[PDB]
Amino acid sequence: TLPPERPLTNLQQQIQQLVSRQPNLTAGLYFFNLDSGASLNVGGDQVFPAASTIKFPILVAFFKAVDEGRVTLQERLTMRPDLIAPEAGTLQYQKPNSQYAALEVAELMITISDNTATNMIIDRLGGAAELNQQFQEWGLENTVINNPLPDMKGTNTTSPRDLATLMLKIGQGEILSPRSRDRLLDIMRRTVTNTLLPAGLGKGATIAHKTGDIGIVVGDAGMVDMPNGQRYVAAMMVKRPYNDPRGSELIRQVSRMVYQAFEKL
Ligand SMILES: *C(=O)[C@@H](NC(=O)Cc1ccccc1)[C@@H]1N[C@@H](C(=O)O)C(C)(C)S1
Repeated sequence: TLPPERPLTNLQQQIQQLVSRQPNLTAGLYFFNLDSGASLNVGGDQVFPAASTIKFPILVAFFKAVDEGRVTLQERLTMRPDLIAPEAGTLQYQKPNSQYAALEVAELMITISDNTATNMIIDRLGGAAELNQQFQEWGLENTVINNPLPDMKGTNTTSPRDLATLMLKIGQGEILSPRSRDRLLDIMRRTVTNTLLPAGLGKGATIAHKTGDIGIVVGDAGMVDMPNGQRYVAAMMVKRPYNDPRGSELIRQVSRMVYQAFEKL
């Protein structure tokens, strides 16, 4: 049974003052404590370019198909010329029309944010329209795939609240089977990009999450277990001038602020 949302007004005001004083940054964030109900929403409902954070919803859709016998973990996926994308990933250096186990592809999509792997999954699951429908079914309202990855131009959309609320659902054991849930959380704890939200956590805390960076937007979303027994979900997105370190630093500062507040409470 999940407590009622209970906004920490004072922490929320502090965070609001911190984001608003940064010229040329536009930030949105949502945190929810599963034990206390403590919430923070500073622009958490606003729509952002998703960047790679969209790979987290695609992962859930993947495992949904597995659960429903529509995809198998071991079946061979083809890296067709038309699925090959630049930027992050290792699959792009392999021979065109070589093949990979579906689970290997799904893992690469998340752990190293492989854009080729991602377009292979989007294709395997029936395309952008099909996935968009699924996202709406889960209550994601502004989570929308418009173009293939890496989508440098920022056309694919989501919201901090969408990303956190899906993770809350998964955390509480909704949508996916037990086995698929536990696989997804394992995968999400082995990403190589841990410089945003995890950088604000204290010693011994763990986090399942997924980052995104297209230069003009940086973000991160997932779920934190604190050594005191507490759990919360977290999502933050920042619009910035191209590669501005201040955008990434802001995410660390807000992560730190929230983590420390929950230790006190
Ligand atoms: C998703 O946003 C992806 N971004 C890109 O491919 C563009 C890019 C930007 C900077 C360096 C390399 C590639 C992938 N996800 C982000 C992320 O998870 O933060 C990466 C930087 C890993 S690439």
